[PDB]
Amino acid sequence: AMRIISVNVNGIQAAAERGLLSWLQAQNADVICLQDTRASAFDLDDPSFQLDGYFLYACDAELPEQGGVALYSRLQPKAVISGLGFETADRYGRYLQADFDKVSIATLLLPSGQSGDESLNQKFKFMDDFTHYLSKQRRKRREYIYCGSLYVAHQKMDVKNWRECQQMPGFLAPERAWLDEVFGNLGYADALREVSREGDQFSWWPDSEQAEMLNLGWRFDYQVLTPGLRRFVRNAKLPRQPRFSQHAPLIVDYDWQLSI
Amino acid sequence: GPAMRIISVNVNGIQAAAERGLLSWLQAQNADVICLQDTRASAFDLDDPSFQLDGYFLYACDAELPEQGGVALYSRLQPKAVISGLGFETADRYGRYLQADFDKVSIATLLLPSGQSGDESLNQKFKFMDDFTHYLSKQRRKRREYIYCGSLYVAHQKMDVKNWRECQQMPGFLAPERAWLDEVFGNLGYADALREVSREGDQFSWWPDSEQAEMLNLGWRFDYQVLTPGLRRFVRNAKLPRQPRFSQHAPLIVDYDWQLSI
Amino acid sequence: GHSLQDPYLNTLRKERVPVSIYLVNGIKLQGQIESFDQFVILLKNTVSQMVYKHAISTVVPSRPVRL
Amino acid sequence: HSLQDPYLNTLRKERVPVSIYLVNGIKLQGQIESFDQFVILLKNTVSQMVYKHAISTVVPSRPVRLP
Amino acid sequence: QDPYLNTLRKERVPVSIYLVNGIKLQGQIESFDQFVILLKNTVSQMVYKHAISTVVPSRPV
Amino acid sequence: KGHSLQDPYLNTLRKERVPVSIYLVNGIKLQGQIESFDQFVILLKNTVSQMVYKHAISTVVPSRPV
Amino acid sequence: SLQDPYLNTLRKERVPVSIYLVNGIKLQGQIESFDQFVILLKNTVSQMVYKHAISTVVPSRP
Amino acid sequence: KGHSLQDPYLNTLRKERVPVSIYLVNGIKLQGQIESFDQFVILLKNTVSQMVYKHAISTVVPSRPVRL
Amino acid sequence: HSLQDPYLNTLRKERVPVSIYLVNGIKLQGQIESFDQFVILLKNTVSQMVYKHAISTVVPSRPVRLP
Amino acid sequence: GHSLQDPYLNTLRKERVPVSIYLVNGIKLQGQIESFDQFVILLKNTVSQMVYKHAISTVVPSRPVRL
Amino acid sequence: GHSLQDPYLNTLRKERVPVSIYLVNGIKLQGQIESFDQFVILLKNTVSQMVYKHAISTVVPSRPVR
Amino acid sequence: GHSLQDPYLNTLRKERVPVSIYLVNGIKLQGQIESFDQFVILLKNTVSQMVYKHAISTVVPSRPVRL
Amino acid sequence: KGHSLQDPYLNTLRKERVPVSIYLVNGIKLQGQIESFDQFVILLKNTVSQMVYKHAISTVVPSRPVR
Amino acid sequence: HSLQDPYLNTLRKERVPVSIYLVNGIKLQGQIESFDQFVILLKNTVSQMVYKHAISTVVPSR
Repeated sequence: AMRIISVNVNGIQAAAERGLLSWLQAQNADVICLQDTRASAFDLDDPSFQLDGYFLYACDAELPEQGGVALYSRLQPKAVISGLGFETADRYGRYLQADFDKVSIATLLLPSGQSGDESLNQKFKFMDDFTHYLSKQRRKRREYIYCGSLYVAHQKMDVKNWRECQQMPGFLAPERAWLDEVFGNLGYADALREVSREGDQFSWWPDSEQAEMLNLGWRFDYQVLTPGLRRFVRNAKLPRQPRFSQHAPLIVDYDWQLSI
Repeated sequence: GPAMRIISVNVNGIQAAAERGLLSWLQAQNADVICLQDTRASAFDLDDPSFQLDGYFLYACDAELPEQGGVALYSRLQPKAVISGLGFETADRYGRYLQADFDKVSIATLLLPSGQSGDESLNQKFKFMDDFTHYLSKQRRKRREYIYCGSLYVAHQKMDVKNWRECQQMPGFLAPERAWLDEVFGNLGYADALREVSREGDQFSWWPDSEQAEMLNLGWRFDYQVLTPGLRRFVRNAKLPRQPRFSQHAPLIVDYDWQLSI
Repeated sequence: GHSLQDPYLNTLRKERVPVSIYLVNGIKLQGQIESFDQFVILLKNTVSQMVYKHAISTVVPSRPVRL
Repeated sequence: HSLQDPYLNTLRKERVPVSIYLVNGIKLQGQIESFDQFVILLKNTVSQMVYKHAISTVVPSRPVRLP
Repeated sequence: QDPYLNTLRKERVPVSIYLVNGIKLQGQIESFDQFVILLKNTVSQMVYKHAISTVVPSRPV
Repeated sequence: KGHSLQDPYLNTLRKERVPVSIYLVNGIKLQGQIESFDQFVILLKNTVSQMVYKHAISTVVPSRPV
Repeated sequence: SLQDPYLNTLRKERVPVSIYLVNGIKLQGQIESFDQFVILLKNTVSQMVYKHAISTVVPSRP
Repeated sequence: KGHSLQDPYLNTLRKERVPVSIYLVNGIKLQGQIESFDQFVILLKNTVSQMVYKHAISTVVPSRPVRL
Repeated sequence: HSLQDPYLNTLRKERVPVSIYLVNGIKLQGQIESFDQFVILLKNTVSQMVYKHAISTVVPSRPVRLP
Repeated sequence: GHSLQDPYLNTLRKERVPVSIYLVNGIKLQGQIESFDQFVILLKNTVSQMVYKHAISTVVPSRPVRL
Repeated sequence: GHSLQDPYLNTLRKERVPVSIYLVNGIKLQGQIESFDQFVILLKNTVSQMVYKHAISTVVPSRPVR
Repeated sequence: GHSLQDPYLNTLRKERVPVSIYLVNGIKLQGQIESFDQFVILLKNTVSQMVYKHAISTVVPSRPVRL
Repeated sequence: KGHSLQDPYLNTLRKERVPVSIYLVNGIKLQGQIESFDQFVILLKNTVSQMVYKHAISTVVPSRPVR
Repeated sequence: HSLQDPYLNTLRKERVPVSIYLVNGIKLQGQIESFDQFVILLKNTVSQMVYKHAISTVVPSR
């Protein structure tokens, strides 16, 4: 087995009050990649967030409310690294990576880009910087699993009424083109769309009860994995959890097992 | 109405069954499916047209050694396909598994080792049970309903065996076996047809060779048609005729609402 | 050329050894080879489905047979 | 040469309903109308031209006997 | 092989091709050869012969 | 002979330098421009000078009509 | 072709090789014999495979 | 082979012994350098030799710009 | 009325396998379990209600004689 | 009403004239007419096939007929 | 009922205007209407078939009639 | 009579709005609505062609019009 | 009796002006919001006033599940 | 009628996913919400009401 959980909690505190800690504790998994901690590493040090039988790793942004990402693993990773050299990355700890034998996973959290124009500019900046870094991450032997919420949909199949969202951030032409270039040209794939080419599957919908009723979801979570692991995809699922997190948990299993 | 009588008998050697005229009772009991576990003979031995029932297709996988085990399976209608083996040595090397596909349903024949002969047999049984729960967690993952016609050689509850206080140490009620079966049933959601249709005690299948045990009805319910809950609702009834015991296990008779088809 | 697969398959067919042809898609095909020719082998399944070589990948016999 | 052509010609003459499975595993159905060295015509409601290089096996719904 | 596809092309029948990867292609046959089939649908979406699995015309010929 | 239709199409795409998107049999989209071609090879110029074998090319979709 | 030198060298030295198929499943075992159409692995079962569905043959030891 | 554009490419990849990244259809990547090639095989020298087949190679992406 | 009821009753009692054609031209198969004055329930593996508004022609595979 | 259907069908069935009934889907159905009633017509051909009136478009006698 | 259909059909019959009837299926019919009723209709062509009104879509005469 | 159907047709007639009648099959019919009656509609154009009500699928006036 | 279900449902869909994507039996996809209807004709409002007959409609697909 | 009502009611009382085929050959599978002499609602992504006269065959999943 080889499970991976992705829950952009948008605040580990709200996650705790919503019962995310108990759900993850009950949810038997190998690695858990929650995003947007909205708290300092010292806050994550609170044993309440420490899941029984899992390690604690977290990198906080310069400003807690800005972001922050954490990573829980069942076995001691070979090494944990944070940052990518970019200001938009280092100054906010939006990237944290653990190292295991043969495969090393990472936790990515892109800026929403929907708050303001400056957020969209930062999004474009981080996108170009990240595709550059990944170009530098081509011939690298170690296979990767960039588990992160990219705040962008690849195809219309990933979001309904695209006609209305075409101009709204998250589905704009340049972001979709960047994602397509990152996926196809560079040989990267996705476990879900590979194992299950089924529409209507989303992760992030408005907290508004109306959108939840009519299910206005935007697929923002993606299990970006190097082509080496593409062959070892078991199955993907997007549970419709009752408002536990804006980004619904993204659980995927893999045929390839892990090792220290 | 839509009915389907699946029959299963652990002949413990097709030769002893033929001696008791089992083939006649089977040809007269024209039903949908008939399974004969523990053939104790090679396929070439089963190739004798005497064993072949009129209107059925003979399929059987023999162990490495004929007297070791082997399982056969008659089918009123030609199954879609028949396959043998499970990938495990304890299964392939002994032909303890044989499946016959049909349509949206695959009636499989399982043969767990008795584990009553020696300690090594019980260790092999534990290993086979572990590998079998693994194969259940890995196979059911593929879209399909399974009917596991298998002699598990294990009694689940005290209701499946009298004077259990004397059978605690006897194989079939051992703590690990009971725990494994309870996990397979509840944790995985699998059920049994007979208990579902009738939660009646004193109903058993295996009886000791000792005539006194058969007289006082000291029997064990070792055979279970563990099936996906999808088909569980479509069980009509179950029966365990107390006819002259045709083999170490008794005739397990069950009728379903489903009707198999090519 | 083609001097090795011919005797191998002919021996597998003569003794009627149960082979498990694993297709390129990861599907099992348990049966006995009834015959074989160019771009085709004939299984002995209940229906004797005709398979194509280009699709076949492996031919493993359940019991190890001698050449 | 010696097996494929006679088998397919018999399937065509007898018009046996065959079930073809693609290399990917997709299950198809229909009767064999005409054979070819590189392709086949499977008439099932709408005649579909299937390529031989994409045929995994040919499952006849009815047992067939070679001549 | 050649006559069937030639008739499909000349008669301008709406063709839908399922590739070996399963992709359901749609378009009209523009021109074909030994190892190429030009599919006219908005753009000249060329398709190789080795990758074609089934050719599904909308109506028999 | 073999590429009576493939050769002219590929040569026109090359001369016009139309940005094409090659879809592989594996389903991986490959955007770029056709640099050169032959019997069973096509050179795609992009961020990385790529060489895609013809036998593994499912479809090509030029972004503009030709 | 360089395929035959490689294969017959592995056969003479009987090096345990790991063969990857087009699907990707990893096979293991020595190579007993080979021709232009098929390979006869020396595995416990000696599973025979045709040459039209091979990916890469690599020896576990240099 | 009539035009043989693959031949100059492989020859320049081998002569300079550039680090190649031969992708396969299954999805795995093979790092190394082309030692030699023929019609159906290519030799990758990564500690040990790899008999990667031609018909299984999806794309060849050299990590080193090769002028030609 | 005078012709539909006896025909349907005979087809039902005799269990003749009929080949119900659809208005679109598709040829279906299966046995009839019970008919109604506006719809018929034809069973093929599982019951499948067929609307008379979508039936073009019902051809019994076996000759039948009216009562 | 229905004053012309009755005599037409009676003359068609009494003389036993083959009619190439062009189905609504475009298929032509040859053979004579056995009987007829309210929204139902029986066919005289290989088998007593039932034809629904609501699915019939044109009934062509081909041969000259009068009434 | 048929306040407009009956006069139109009777006038077409009296003036024997050759009318072309196009069925919903697309097939083409030709021939003047000899007689008609509330359902079927008699034709003038060599075969003189009985067309069904439920299958007729349009009736275009060769000459406009009052 | 009808609640809106007959008033709608009368309004379409009063101003002779050019209406394009669409057939269930898919073909279009140009020309203004000359007259109308239950089960029939007369069209004004090059010829006094009559369309059948049961065959019409959608009636779209060339200009937005209200009852 | 005959309009106990479709009438209030369609009235609610109309009042809620939910964007509808109506599908014709021919398979064409129309869009808009129903503004009025009675018993044999449905009036759809959009860029161009459209009148659709009920006997030709296959499904009425709103953009939101109405209660 | 006498046959359609009870069978169509049991097809929902037992939660049987019903698949209906349109005359054009289009297939839709969903749970029936309510039915009438001319309308039958099929639970899908949205409440897609279907006209009885447009349904060709009703093939339930079980």
